[PDB]
Amino acid sequence: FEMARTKKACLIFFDEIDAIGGARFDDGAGGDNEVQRTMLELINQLDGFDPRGNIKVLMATNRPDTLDPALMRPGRLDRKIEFSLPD
Amino acid sequence: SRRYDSRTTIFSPEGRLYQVEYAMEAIGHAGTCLGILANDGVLLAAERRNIHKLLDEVFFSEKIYKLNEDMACSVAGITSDANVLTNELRLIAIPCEQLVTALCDIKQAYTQFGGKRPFGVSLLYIGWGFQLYQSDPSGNYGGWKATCIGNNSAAAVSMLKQDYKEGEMTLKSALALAIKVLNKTMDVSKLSAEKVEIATLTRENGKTVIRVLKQKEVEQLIKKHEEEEAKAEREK
Amino acid sequence: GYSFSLTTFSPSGKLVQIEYALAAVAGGAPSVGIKAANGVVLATEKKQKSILYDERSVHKVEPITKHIGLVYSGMGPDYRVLVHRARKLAQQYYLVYQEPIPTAQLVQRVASVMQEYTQSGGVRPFGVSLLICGWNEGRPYLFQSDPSGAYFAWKATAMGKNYVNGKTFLEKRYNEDLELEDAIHTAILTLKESFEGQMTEDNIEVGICNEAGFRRLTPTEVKDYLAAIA
Amino acid sequence: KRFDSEKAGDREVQRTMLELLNQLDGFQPNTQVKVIAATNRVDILDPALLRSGRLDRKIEFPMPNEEARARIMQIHSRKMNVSPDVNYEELARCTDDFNGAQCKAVCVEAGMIALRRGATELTHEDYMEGILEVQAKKKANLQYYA
Amino acid sequence: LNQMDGFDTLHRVKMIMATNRPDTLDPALLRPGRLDRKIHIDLPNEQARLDILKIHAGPITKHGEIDYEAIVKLSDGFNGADLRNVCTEAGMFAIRADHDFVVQEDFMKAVRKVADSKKLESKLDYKPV
Amino acid sequence: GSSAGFDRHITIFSPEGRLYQVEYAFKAINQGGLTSVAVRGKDCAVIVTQKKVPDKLLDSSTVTHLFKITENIGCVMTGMTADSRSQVQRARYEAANWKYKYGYEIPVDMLCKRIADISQVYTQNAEMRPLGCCMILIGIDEEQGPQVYKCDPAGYYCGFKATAAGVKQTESTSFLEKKVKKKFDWTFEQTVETAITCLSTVLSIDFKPSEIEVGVVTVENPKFRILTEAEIDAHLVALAER
Amino acid sequence: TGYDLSASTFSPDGRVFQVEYAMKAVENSSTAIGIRCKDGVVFGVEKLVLSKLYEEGSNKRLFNVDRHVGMAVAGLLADARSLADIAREEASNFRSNFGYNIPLKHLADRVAMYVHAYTLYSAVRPFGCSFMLGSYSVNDGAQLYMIDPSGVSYGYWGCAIGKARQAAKTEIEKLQMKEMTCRDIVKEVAKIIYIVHDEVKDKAFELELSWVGELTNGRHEIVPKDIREEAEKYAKESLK
Amino acid sequence: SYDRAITVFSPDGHLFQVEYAQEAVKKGSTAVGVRGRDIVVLGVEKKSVAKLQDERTVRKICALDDNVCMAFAGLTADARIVINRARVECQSHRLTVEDPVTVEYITRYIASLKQRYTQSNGRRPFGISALIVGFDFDGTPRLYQTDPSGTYHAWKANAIGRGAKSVREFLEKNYTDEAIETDDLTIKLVIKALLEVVQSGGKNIELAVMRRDQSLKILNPEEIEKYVAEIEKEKEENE
Amino acid sequence: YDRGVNTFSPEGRLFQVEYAIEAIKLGSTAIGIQTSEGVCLAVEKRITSPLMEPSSIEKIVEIDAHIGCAMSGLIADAKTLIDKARVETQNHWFTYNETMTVESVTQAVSNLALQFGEEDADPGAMSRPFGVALLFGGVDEKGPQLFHMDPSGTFVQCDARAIGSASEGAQSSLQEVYHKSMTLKEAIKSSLIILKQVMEEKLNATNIELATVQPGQNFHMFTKEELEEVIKDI
Amino acid sequence: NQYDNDVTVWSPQGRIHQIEYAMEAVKQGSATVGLKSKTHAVLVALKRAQSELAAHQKKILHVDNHIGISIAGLTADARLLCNFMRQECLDSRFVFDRPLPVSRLVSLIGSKTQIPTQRYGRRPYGVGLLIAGYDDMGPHIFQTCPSANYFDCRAMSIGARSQSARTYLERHMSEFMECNLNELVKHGLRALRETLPAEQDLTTKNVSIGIVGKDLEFTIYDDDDVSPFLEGLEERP
Repeated sequence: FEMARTKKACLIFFDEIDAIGGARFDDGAGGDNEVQRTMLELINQLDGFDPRGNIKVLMATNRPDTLDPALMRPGRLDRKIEFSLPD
Repeated sequence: SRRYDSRTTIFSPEGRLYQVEYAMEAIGHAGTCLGILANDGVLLAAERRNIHKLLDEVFFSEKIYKLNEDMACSVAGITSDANVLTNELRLIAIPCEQLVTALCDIKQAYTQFGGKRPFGVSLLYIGWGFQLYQSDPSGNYGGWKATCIGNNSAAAVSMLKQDYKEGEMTLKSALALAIKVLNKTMDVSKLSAEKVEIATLTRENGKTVIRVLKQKEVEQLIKKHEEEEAKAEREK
Repeated sequence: GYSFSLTTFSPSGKLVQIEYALAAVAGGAPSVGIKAANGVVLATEKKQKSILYDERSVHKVEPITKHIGLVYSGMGPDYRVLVHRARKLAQQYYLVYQEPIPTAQLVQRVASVMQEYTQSGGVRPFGVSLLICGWNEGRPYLFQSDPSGAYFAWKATAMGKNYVNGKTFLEKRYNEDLELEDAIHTAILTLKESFEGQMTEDNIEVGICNEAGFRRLTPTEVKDYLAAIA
Repeated sequence: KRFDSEKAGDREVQRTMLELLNQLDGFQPNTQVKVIAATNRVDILDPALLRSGRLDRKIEFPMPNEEARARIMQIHSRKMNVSPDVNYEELARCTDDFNGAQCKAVCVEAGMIALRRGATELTHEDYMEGILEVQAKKKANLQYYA
Repeated sequence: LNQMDGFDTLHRVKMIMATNRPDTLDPALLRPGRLDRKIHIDLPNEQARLDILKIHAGPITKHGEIDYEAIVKLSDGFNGADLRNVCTEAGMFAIRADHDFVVQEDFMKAVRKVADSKKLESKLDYKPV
Repeated sequence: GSSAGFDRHITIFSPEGRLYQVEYAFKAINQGGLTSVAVRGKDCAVIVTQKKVPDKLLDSSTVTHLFKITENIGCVMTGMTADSRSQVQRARYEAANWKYKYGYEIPVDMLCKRIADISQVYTQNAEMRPLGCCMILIGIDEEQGPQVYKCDPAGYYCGFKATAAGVKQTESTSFLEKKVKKKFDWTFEQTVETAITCLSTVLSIDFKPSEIEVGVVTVENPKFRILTEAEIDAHLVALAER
Repeated sequence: TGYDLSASTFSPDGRVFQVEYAMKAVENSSTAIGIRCKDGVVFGVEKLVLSKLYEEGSNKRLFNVDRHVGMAVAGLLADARSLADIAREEASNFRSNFGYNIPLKHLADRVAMYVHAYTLYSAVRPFGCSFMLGSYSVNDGAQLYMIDPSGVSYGYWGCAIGKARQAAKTEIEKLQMKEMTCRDIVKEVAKIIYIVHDEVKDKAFELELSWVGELTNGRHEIVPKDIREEAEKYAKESLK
Repeated sequence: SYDRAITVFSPDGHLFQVEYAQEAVKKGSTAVGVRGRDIVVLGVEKKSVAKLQDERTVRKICALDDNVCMAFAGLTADARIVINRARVECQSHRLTVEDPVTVEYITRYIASLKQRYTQSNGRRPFGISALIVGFDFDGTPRLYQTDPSGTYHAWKANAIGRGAKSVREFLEKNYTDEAIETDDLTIKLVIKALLEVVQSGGKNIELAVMRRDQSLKILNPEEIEKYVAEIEKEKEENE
Repeated sequence: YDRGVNTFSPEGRLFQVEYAIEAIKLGSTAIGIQTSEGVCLAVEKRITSPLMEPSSIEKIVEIDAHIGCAMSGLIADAKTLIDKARVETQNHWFTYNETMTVESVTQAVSNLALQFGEEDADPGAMSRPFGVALLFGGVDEKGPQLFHMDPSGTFVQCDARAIGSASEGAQSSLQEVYHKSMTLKEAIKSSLIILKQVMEEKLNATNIELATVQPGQNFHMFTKEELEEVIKDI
Repeated sequence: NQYDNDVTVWSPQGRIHQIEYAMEAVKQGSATVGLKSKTHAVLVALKRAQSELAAHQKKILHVDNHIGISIAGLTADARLLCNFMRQECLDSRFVFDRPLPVSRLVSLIGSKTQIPTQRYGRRPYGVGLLIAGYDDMGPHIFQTCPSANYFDCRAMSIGARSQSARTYLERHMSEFMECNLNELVKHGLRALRETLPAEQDLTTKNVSIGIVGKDLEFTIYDDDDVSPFLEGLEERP
C-alpha cells in the first residue's frame, strides 16, 4: 500500500484472498495467528485511522464464507459481486 | 447429532461402502481359518492366536462353534461380534445355505440402514450334501470346495487353487492338505498342535458327527506332513 | 438418544474407540487373578489418595452370586454398571433354571453386554476389564472380559497398570499344582511389584472362590496373608 | 491470549504484548500518556491486557439502532444533492442489522444509481435499492413465495 | 538457569520473578533449586477486598456513610485493579453529576459497572505445574 | 493430552483413555465459587458450606445449598445451582421410591450409589452432558452410624470421615487429613467446630452467623436440621473464645 | 472452536456456553423490574413500542400463570410465552392433584426444572427468556422468584431482568421495600423504570404495571389505569 | 431408530447417493438380456472363475417366479434382498389376483422399492441394477431394466455392468428381426454381446433362457461351449 | 453434511427446496396449454437408445378420467405423487360421489411437498423433497384448468406453462403463440412446434407424448396414428 | 458460519440465525397490508405471477367465518398453518359453539410455531401471517412471525417493500379508527400502492381484498369483485 500510494490512482487485485483473509479464531494454540495479522494489516490499510488513498482494491475468492467479517465490511469490500453459474 | 454422525451406511463417491471394506481389513489381521471339502467329510482348520501359556483350555473349541446338529462355523475377525452372530445363527436354526443366507441378511442390514457399524466377522460354515460356505461383513456369501479367511487367506487360497484335486479328495487327503496349507500360511516353521485347531464333519450311521481333533491326533498330521515334506527333500 | 454407532472401523480395520477403552483399562489400578488347583484368588490395589476415604465403603471385589466374584481394572463407575448387569443376568438365569449360573455362562452374558456398547447407538464402550472367578462342577474358573466383549479363560493373569510385567511374573511363578493359599501369596506378590508405597490390610482387596463359594477376605484375613510376604 | 505449548507458538508477539502490558501498568507508573485501543473480537484478547489497570474503561460499541441509522445516513448525505422527500426513518427501518459502514455505503450506493440513471438529485428510490446493493443478498428466483 | 543454580554458586544474590501465566514456564525454571518459593498472589478475599478498597477510596472526597461491605459483596472475583477502578469510576460518576464528592450510591454503580467489564476477561486460574 | 475426533465434545474416550467431557464437568463444580465441607464424628455428621448474598435485593432465606433429601438424610450441593437442584429432586424421588418399594428408609450409601449410577449414564451416552455438580450426603445409619458420602459428576462415590467439595476442596482436604490423623472421635460440638474451622481456615473469612449454613445429623436425633443463625453463632462464639 | 454449539458440550473451563448465549438474549431485551414490598409484589415492565402500528397491549410481558401468580418476562418473547403455558399447566396440574393453589416456591422450582431440562441435551436449546414469578397469600406471604435460562431460581426482594438490570438494581436498593406497601411501591416501580429508560437510545416505551397483594385479595392483576397514570405522572416528575 | 437423511439433493440438483449407487452398478458383472420372438435370454459375465468356488451358490440369474427371472449387476448382498422382497411380492400378487405376475408389475415394484430407499430416512440406496425378463399371460416376451434411482424402462436388448456401454453399442447394431428369427440365433446374440467384454471366452459366460410356457433353464457349460464354436465357425465364413 | 434438510439459507430459501428445483432443469421438456376446448399436455420422451421401448417411458399419467399429469425432473419421484393423486381422487368419489376438482387434486399433492425432514418424523416420512415438477391438466366445474406444481409445494393455475430442460425457451415461445380464444387443435399443434424446436432429436410420433382432457370427453393419450396426423403438418 | 446451520444453536450475540433466516422468507413474499377500524378490519394483498401466462398467487385465505389471514412466504407452510387454524376454529365451534377469539387463536399458532424453533432438526415456519378478525372485543389485525412472536397491530404491512406501506399506515393511522368500510379499504390499497414500483399500478389481477366486520362475514374479493374498490382511489402522484 505504500507503493500503491506513490501513484495518482492504483488498482490492487487480491486473487484467492481466502489464503490470508480467513476469519479470526482462538483454538488454544496459536492457530493461524500470523496469517490473521497479515489480514489485520490489510484491513488496517483499507479502512483505518489514515485515509487509504486513491487505491481501489479488488478481491476474488471462491470461499467467501471463510473471510473475516471485518474484511467483508463496506469501506474495505464495498461491493460484493457474485459470479454465479451462468443462466 | 449430525456433527458426531460418522455415516457408516452411506456410499463412497466411487460407489463403495467404506465400513464394509474396513471391516474386511480386520479379518485380514485375524487368525487364519481354513476350510476344505472332501467326498466323505469337510474340515475347518483354524489358527489359534490365544496361544499364551497361561490361557486355560476349558472350551470345546476356540474359533469353531457348533450351530446345530448338522452344521458348524468358524469365525475370523472381532471375536465379540462373532459371539453375537453365532448366537443368532443358532436361533435361526435347517439346510446349510438357508442358515448362511439368513445371517447374511442380518449382516447386510447393518450395511444398509441403522447407522451402526457392520459386524466385522468373516465366517466359514460347514455342514451336511457336504458343503462349505464363506460369509463377509458385506453380507455376501459363497459356497466353496476349499477356501480360507483371515491372515494370508490369499496365499492359502493360492495353494488350494493348485493342490486341491476336485472330486478326488477324502478326509485324510483333505486333512493333509490343511496342515500343508497352514504351514506356509503361518509364520511358524513347525506348526505345533497347540497353535492349530482342526474340526471335521462326517456322516456316520446316518448321523452327523462334528468333532474337534484332539492334540494327539493333530501331532500325527504335523508329523506325517513333515516326513512327507522331508521325502520331497530326498528327491533334491 | 443418538441412533448412530460411536464406534466405527478405522481405515486400518481397527475399532479405534475400543482400543482407547482398553487404554483406560491399562490406566486402572492393578488386578491380579490366579486359578489354583483348589480355587481362584482375585486381588486388586484398592489405594486411596487420602485417609479421609472410607476403605470399606466401596469394594472393588464384588460378589455376583454365592460362587462368582468380580474384580476390575479401569473405570470405577463403569464396573458398578457391569456388576448390576451381572447380578441381574445371574438372577434371570436362576429364575428359569432354578440353578446357580455357571461361570462361563455369566461371562458370555456379561461380555455380550460389553459388546453392545461397542455397536449400539450413542454410547461408548465400558472402560473396564472384568476378571470373573467362579466354581462349577468342582473346578475353579477364571475369565477376563475386555472392553470389546471378548472373554478369555486364564489360568493366571494380571490387568491394569503394569499388567504386562505382572503377566510375565506369573509365567515364572504359576504352576497348575498350586494351592489356594499359595495362590493368595502369589497374587499379593504379583501386586507387590506394581505396588508403590506399602501394602496394608486396607489398601488391597483380596477375594477367593472355593467349594464353599466366593467370599471377599476381610482386612483381618488379608493381614495374615500379608505377614507371610515379609 | 498467551498459551502453553510444547512444540511451537507465537512467543515473539507475546513478548511484544508483555512489553505493552508493562507500559500500560508496570514498574514505572506512566500517568501522562492516555491509551486508546480498538478491537473487533475482545474474546481473543489476553486477560492481562483487558485488566482494570491497563484498559480501565471497556466501551462496547453497539450495532446502530433505528434512530442512529437514520442519523448515520444523514451524516454521510450532507455533501450530496438529496431530494427533500427521502424518508430516512423508512430507510432506517429497512436497514436492520446494518452497521455504520453499511449505512454509509447506502448513501454511497445511492449516488451510484443516481449517476447510473443520470440524475442530478438523489431520490428515496435510489436509497431504497441502494440498500439492496449493500445488503448483498445472493441472487434467488424466490418469486414463488406467497 | 545457569546463573540461578549452576556450577558457580550464587551468593548473596536473591531473585524475584513475577508472572500471571506460570503454567507456560519451563520446569527447569520452576525447579525448587532456582525458584525456591512460589508465592501465590491470589485474588483478594472478602477481608482483602475490604482492605484494598479502603486503601484506594481513602483519598477520595466523600460525604455520608460508605458501606464498604456492600461494595465488597459485589466485588467477588475482583482484583486490586478493579477495586481501584471502582474508586475511579465512582469519582467519574460524581464528575458526571457535577459533584465535588462521592456518595455510596456512586460506589454502588461503580462496582456494578466494573463487574460488567469482568465478563470479557478469560480464564485467570493458572498455576505452576 | 492427545485428542482424536470428538473426544473433547462428547463423552467418548481419548487416545490415552480419558473422558475430557467428564473432566470438564468437574471444573463446573468450581464455577459457583463456593466450598462445602462435611465432617463425620463419633455420633454426628455435619455439612457446612459458605453462603454468599451479593446484594440485599436477594432473599437470603432462599440461597441454600443445604437440602433435606429425606427426614433423616440431608445433602450439600456444590457446583452449578441448576444442575444441583435436578440431582436433589432426583435424589428425593429415589429416596421416596425406595421407601415405597422396600419399606425402610434408604441407606445413605445406596442413595448416592443410585445417583452415581444415574450420573454414570450421562458419562456413557453422548446425547447428554454430565451434571456439573457434586453431592455430599450425610445421615445416621441404623448400624454403621454416621455416614458421609460424596457423589461426583462421573458416578464415583465413596464413604468419607471428612470430605470437601468445591473451589477449596484440595486445601480443605489437607486440613481435614491433618485432623483425622490425630485420631479423635469428635463429639457433636467438636465436629461442627472442625467443620466450621476447616472452611474458615482455608477461606480465611472469620465467619459471621450469616455467611455459612450448617446441617447436622446426630445419633440421638437422626433427623436433618438446618442450624439457625443463632445456633451457628453459638459455635462461632465458642470457636473464637478458644 | 466447537465447544459452544451444543448444550450437551462442556467448555474445557466447565461452562455451558449455549446457556450463557441464551443469557445474552435476555440482556438484549427491555428491562422488567419486580419489587416485593410489605404486603405484596408489584411488577413493572419497560415495554418499548417498536412501531406506532402496534396497539396498546401488544407484546404483553406480564402474564398470569395462575389466579394468584404473575409473570414478568425478558428475552425471547416466544420462549417467554412458551414458559408461561408451562407455568400455567404446572399450576393447573397442581390444583387438579393436591387441591390447593400452587405455592410460588414450588411453582418456581417446577418451572425452573423444566427450563433446566433444556440445558442438558443437544436435541433442544436453552430457553432464551428470564422471567420473574410473584405471588401473595395470607399464609405464605409475598414472594418474588426469578428464574434464568440456566434454570436457577432464587427468591428476591427486588429484581431486574433486561439490559438495564444493573442500573435498575441500584435504584431498587435505595428503596425500603420491606416497610412500604404496594400503593407506595407502584410509584417507585414506575420511577425506577423511567430512570433506567434511555430516551436517546430505543425510545417510546409503555409502562406495564401489575401487582398481587392483600389489596387484590391475593390475585394477580394489571394495575388499574387510574393508579397507573398517577404513578406515571410521579415518575415523569421525578425526572425534573 | 436411525432417522437421518442419507440421500439429499446436491446444489446442482443431483442425488449423489443415487449416483454413487449407480457407480457400484458399473463395478459389477456384465449382465446382458435380449428379448426374442418366443424366448428371453439372460447372459451374465462371471468374475474370476475359481475352480474352488461352488458355481451353484454365486448365481446372478435368479427366478422371481415361474414366468419372471432377473439378472443383476452391482452389490451381490444388496441384490439378494431385492430378489427376496420381489419373490415375496410375486406370491402376494398371485394370492390376491389369482394370476401370475406381469413383468411390468414386478419391475414396477422393484423400482418403487428402490426409489423408496432414495427418499427414506436412514436407508442408503440399493446399489444394483436389475435386468428383468419374462413372459406375460398372453405370451408376449418382456424385458425390463431398473437402476438404483427407481426408473424402469422396457428394452428390446440391454446390458448392465462394467461393460454396459460397449455391449449396448454392440447390441444397437446387431439387434434386428433377422437376429431373433430363431431361438438359437437369439442365444448367439447374447454370447456375441458378452464376448465383447469377456476376454477369456465361454468359461466366463453364464446363460439362462426362458421360453414361452416353460421354466427358467440354466445353460450347462457344454451347451454354451457348443454355441461359441458356432460363432467362431460363422466368423471364418464372413472373412 | 452439516446442514440438515430443513435448513434455511440467509436469503430465506429452503436449501433442499431450491436444490430440488434445479433437478427439474435436467428433466425432459413438458408443455401444457389450457384452452376453452380442453387442456393439452405434451412431453418429450428423450430416448437414449434405439433398444429402449418408447412406450415404457410414461411421462403423462391418468390421474383420473377427467385429469392427467405431465411430469418433468426425477421421474421415479413423481410416482409417489401420482399414486396419491390417484388415491386422493377415488377418495373424494368415495366420500362425496363426485369428481374432485383439478385445483383440489393439485392442492392435495402439493401438501406432500415439504412433508420431509430428518428428526421428529414418522417412520414413513420422506427425507428429501420430490425432485419433480408436475403439470396437472383436467376438466371440472370451472372448465378446462391447467395447474403447475413444483418441489416447493407451490401450485398455481397456468394458461400455458412449460416445464423441464427448455422451460425458459418454451415459455417464451408459448407467450408468443398463446391467446385466450384459440382452439385445442391449435394448442396441440402449437405445443408440438415448440417441442420440435427444443428437442435434441428429430420430432416424430415415437419420442413424444400427447394427452388431452376435453370437456365431456375423457383423458385421451394420443396414439401413434393420431400423433402422425398432427406431426405431418409441423 | 457455525451458528446458522440449526435452530437450536445460539449465536454468541444471543440470536438464532435459523429463526432470523426464516424471517427473511416473509420479506421475499409479496406485500400485504392489514388495517382495522372501529367496526371493520380488511386485508389488502398484492398477488404475484411468475409469468404472465400464470394466475396470480392467492394470498388471502379463509380460516373461519369471522377470521381471515393474508400470507407472505412459503405457500405450503402457509397452508400448513392455515389448516391448523382452520381446525382450531372448527374445534371451538364443536365444543363451545362460539367463534374462537382472534387473540386466543393467535396464541395457539404462536405456541404451535415455537416448538419447531427449539428442537433439533426442525425449522421455523417460513411464512408471515396477517390475521384479520372480528369477535366480542372488536376488529383485530394480528401479525405472525416465523420467530413465533405475534403482534396485535392496529395497521400492519408485511412482505416485500412493506416498509413503504408501513410509512403510509403510520402517517394516516389516526383516521383509520373512524373511517367507514370504503375509506378503510382505500387506505389499505393506497398503503399497498407504496410497495409497487413507479411504473406499476394496482390492477384487478394483482389485488385481493378480505373484509370482516360486525355484521359482515369474512369475504375475499377478487379481480371482478375488486373493481368496485379500485375505481374510487385516485392516481398516485
